[PDB]
Amino acid sequence: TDLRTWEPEDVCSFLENRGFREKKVLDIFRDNKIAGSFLPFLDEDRLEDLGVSSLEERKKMIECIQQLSQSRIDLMKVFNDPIHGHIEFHPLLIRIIDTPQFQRLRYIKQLGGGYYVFPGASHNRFEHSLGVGYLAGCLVRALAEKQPELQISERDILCVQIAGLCHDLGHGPFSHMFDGRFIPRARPEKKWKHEQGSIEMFEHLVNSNELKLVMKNYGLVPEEDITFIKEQIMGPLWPYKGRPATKSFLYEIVSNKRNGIDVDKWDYFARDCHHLGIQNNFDYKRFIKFARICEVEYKVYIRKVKHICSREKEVGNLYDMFHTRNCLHRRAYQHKISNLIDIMITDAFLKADPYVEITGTAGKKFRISTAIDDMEAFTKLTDNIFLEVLHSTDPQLSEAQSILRNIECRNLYKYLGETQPKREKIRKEEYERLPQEVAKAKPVELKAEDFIVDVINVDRVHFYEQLIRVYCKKKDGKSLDAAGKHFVQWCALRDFTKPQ
Ligand SMILES: Nc1nc2c(ncn2[C@H]2C[C@H](O)[C@@H](COP(=O)(O)OP(=O)(O)OP(=O)(O)O)O2)c(=O)[nH]1
Ligand SMILES: [Mg+2]
Repeated sequence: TDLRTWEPEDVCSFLENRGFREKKVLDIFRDNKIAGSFLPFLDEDRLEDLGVSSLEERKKMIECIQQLSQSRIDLMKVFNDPIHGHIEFHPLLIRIIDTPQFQRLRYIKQLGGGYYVFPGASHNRFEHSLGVGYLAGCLVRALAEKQPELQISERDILCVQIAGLCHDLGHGPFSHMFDGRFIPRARPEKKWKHEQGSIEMFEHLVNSNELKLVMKNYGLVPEEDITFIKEQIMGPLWPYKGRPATKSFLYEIVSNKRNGIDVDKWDYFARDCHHLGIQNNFDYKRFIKFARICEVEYKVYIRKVKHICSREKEVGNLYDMFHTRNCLHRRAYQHKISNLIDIMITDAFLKADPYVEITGTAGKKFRISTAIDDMEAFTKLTDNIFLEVLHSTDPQLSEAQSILRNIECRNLYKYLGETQPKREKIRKEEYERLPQEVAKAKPVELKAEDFIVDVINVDRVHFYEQLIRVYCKKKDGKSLDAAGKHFVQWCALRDFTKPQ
């Protein structure tokens, strides 16, 4: 048979009939519910920690496990990715992957409104998350072997991979629109980051599916390692609790907001380049091979830390990466129409928010805007909500539908143009005023609602602006002229660049 089929007692019988007949050791296996599937992932040290103090018995135990048909490599699962080719995942990762909480990422478009501008961009967070997991695994492995002095363990590697998988667990419908346009607009009081949702949903994931025990049986320590995983996704003497300062570099792998060089970016750069039809000058495989940990000292008392570093002559590689970063940002991410569509979807959601019910834990009803407060509600919240509204028979959503029908018939707000501030910038508070200002600025009645102003912010490593787009909702010719010249005058008044 397979070990996969084996209950814990089956493993106990196997162990007995293979010579280990001492009830204490069998009790170990019954107690931790070590079903067969775990066996090929057991260590001498794991057997030590579980509590067999027979320095030779552990060896013979593992020998028995080695003799078996099915090995470690025989219980990996191989995904076929067009970005990364084939991809092996350790079974725990699969257990995490195969949950409602995670599978939900199949139904959230990576580029959100993007798909409605770039028909190639049909890809969702699911496959990108897989990719990030895999890449995380690659870099941590490479550093582990090249420098075994680092004491990087299997455990660490799995935690890094899991952090990888789950960095985007907490995105809402249409990805960045939800956490960047809708929630801030619907819950201005609340500060919310998709990462917050990510760690909350991971906590939910492991608990709804009782993977806490499973993690233990694969050699993780849930209490420590879950905090490690969470910390990697979220962020912050030594602030982190998940790992000692001696293992600091691990935190630079999955999310590195400092210098913007991490495996999340690598995957979605490559992937988005793949689907948009853009050629990506950056070979990450070259990066990982020439990646080494080495110590850095900055004097503030001098501080000494272990950062991830790359050979100095692989600086051209980074020039290639940052071009691609800019290339994507310029052409695709801050695309004037994509963002228009995100704005319209948000606008619809806002008008649908009051009436759409989404049940969470104990069946408490939540609104689209508040589902983020209950993971068991948020688990149900996906892009599909777009179509649910659009197709609803509830007549309270007529307002919301009509906006979505306009998206369908390509009847979008008309784009008056872009502008730049010559100096200074616009206070995050000052935003709500802007549609008023444009409306009120005279060169026809034009309400402040008839305008949207879209403010956009354009935005180290170690070796060994503001854009304003104005859209007008009213789509008739005369109002369009009036609005255009309103915008021009508003630009002139604030001493802004001559519109596009
Ligand atoms: N488990 C899983 N596999 C997926 C998913 N998406 C694509 N795949 C691919 C990867 C697998 O290599 C392929 C087959 O996996 P399955 O567990 O469904 O069946 P398989 O034929 O590998 O039998 P096995 O479980 O290895 O005995 O499906 C997913 O969300 N979950
Ligand atoms: Mg990502």
